[PDB]
Amino acid sequence: SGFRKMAFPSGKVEGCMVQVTCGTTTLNGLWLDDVVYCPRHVICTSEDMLNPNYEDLLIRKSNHNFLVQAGNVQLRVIGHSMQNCVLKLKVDTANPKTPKYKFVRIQPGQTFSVLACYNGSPSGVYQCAMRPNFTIKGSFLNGSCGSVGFNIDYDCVSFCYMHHMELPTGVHAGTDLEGNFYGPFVDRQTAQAAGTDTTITVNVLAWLYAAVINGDRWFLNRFTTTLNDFNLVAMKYNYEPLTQDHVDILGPLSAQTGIAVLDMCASLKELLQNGMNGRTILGSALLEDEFTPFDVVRQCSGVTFQ
Amino acid sequence: SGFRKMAFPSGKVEGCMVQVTCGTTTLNGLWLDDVVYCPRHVICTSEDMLNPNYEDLLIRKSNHNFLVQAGNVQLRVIGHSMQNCVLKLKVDTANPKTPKYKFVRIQPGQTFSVLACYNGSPSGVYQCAMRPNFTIKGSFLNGSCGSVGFNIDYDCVSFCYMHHMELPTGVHAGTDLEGNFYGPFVDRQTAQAAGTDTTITVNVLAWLYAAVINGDRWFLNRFTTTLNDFNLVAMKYNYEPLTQDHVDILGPLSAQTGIAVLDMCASLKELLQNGMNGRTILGSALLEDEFTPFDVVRQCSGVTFQ
Ligand SMILES: *[C@](O)(C(N)=O)[C@H](CC1CCC1)NC(=O)[C@@H]1[C@@H]2[C@H](CN1C(=O)[C@@H](NC(=O)NC(C)(C)C)C(C)(C)C)C2(C)C
Ligand SMILES: *[C@](O)(C(N)=O)[C@H](CC1CCC1)NC(=O)[C@@H]1[C@@H]2[C@H](CN1C(=O)[C@@H](NC(=O)NC(C)(C)C)C(C)(C)C)C2(C)C
Repeated sequence: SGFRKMAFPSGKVEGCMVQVTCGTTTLNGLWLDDVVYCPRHVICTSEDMLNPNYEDLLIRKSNHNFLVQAGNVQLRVIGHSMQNCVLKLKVDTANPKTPKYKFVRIQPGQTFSVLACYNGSPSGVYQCAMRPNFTIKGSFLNGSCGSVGFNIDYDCVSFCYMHHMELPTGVHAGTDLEGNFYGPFVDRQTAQAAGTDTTITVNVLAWLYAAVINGDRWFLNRFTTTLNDFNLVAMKYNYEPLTQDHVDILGPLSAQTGIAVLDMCASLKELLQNGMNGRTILGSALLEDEFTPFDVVRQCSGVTFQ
Repeated sequence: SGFRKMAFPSGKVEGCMVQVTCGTTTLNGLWLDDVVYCPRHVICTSEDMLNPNYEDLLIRKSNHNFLVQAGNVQLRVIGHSMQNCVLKLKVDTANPKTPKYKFVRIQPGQTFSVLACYNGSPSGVYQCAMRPNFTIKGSFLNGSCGSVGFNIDYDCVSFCYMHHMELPTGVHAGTDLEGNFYGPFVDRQTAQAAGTDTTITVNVLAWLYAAVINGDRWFLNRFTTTLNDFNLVAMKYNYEPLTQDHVDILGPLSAQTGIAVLDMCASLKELLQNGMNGRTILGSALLEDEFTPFDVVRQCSGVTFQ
């Protein structure tokens, strides 16, 4: 029993972090096989940031301008290239700690673990969600660039995020491991709009199910509702619309608790219209939306990983 | 920028988890050098739990009754002993992945990372605090026993907790790595009282400092207070008294923000007396007490570990 914001074990990713230096800038790289991946603005100076021409900036860098370093051992770059917003440094030594891995571009509302690193060295791990506006609410300081988000599927690490930049309200933007940004962001220091952040309704429902599984039942009411009627209310409190897929995804949690999804929607409806009047649910005084239905099943049934 | 409930990287602890089986029971062990550590009630059957006599139960176990297993490799027990509530299984193979480590008994209010495991395999990592009543609010299912809490100091893992048991309200009790319980709990299935849980005031203050460092300043008021006057109010909302030590510990956070501790106490005072009126602080609608001043410094300045 119990419910906690839980990250994946980070052992398999720790051995893949190196330190990348180009002239003055130092940040983190991801070393898999004989390739190191890092944000391409490592080739920028502070002034270049306002309006970088990456092609032109890259023209005047040779392999020997890139200092790659795994612990005290020192790797040498035999080739570099730009793939979108990431730089791929080809090195002379395949990582002997390369795990089984994939690169995946995740969808908004999915969650993942971030291993925050500085100078190629792990500092900490936490779980976060891709917000519907394609930002994340992370914890990143200067030097954290190149830190990666990941999931695990048994033995296979799925890399999905690389950290690049911060936006005014302490929210964070980055790319997938192919260098494509999530959202409309670009890697330069010029004013940029993030859209409105909405609440991931299906995640809220899964967390309400986790509450119930852990005996926190007071919000369970006696009403029901329809999917169209719920969405009419959710959309006014800035919530994602619920679809029949979402209902199907919640099936396992609905079947374990004996509470139908539409019944749960009616309880959520009331929580949005009346607030929570001072109680908490699973120790929280807000509705939590950074647990997917999979995260809840995994945590409330004990899925392990190699 | 940003503030997250952050766990230590778990790589160095993952390689120390094994699976321990005795007759019917299977749980987790901690394998360091040639010793495996596990909860001693692994030698119990479901019936023995109501009133185990561990000495007598242990009398009828020999080395070959204990199946220890690291992945697919299979270790053999050449000796067993009971140290308080833990069992120390002497094995024939020193763990080649033993990190530099210590055993520490932590004090209430300190935080640590838990690597929740099942069948000797890491499932996830999260951060928690030793509550003032010597429980933790974790996330543990059947099979999680033997999972360990730890901190890191650069290269040295400090093991501080081993999970044993759950109490009615989904709170958890366990031992240090020498087998002594935290709190007055004993390892048998008989009614047992946990005391009242109080709020760790110095942790709340450090989190308020983290708020301010991250620009969340609305609760900063124009009043001040005295340590005796604050404690008179804190003690009525079930808060730990603040001492001059606590003030000294907060010095680094006070110096970074320019807000004196007593001034911060006056803001906290008002938050306890008026509630937070609907806003949030660092995304939370409750006062958070599971960040030590050290956790805040570490996260808001970027301490890394080997
Ligand atoms: C990494 O590059 C690093 N070296 O660690 C760094 C990390 C961030 C998180 C704390 C600083 N990222 C940048 O410096 C990033 C690079 C320039 C400027 N960057 C920013 O994140 C800036 N944000 C910003 O300009 N935001 C908008 C575009 C105005 C919304 C900072 C002001 C935070 C430095 C580039 C290429 C975007
Ligand atoms: C571990 O032993 C395991 N094998 O994983 C197990 C983990 C807990 C967390 C989910 C079950 N612990 C126990 O089974 C533990 C062992 C018996 C009974 N235990 C309990 O935790 C019981 N709690 C309990 O009796 N609580 C009090 C004492 C009434 C407050 C359960 C009812 C949860 C099984 C012993 C030796 C205490």
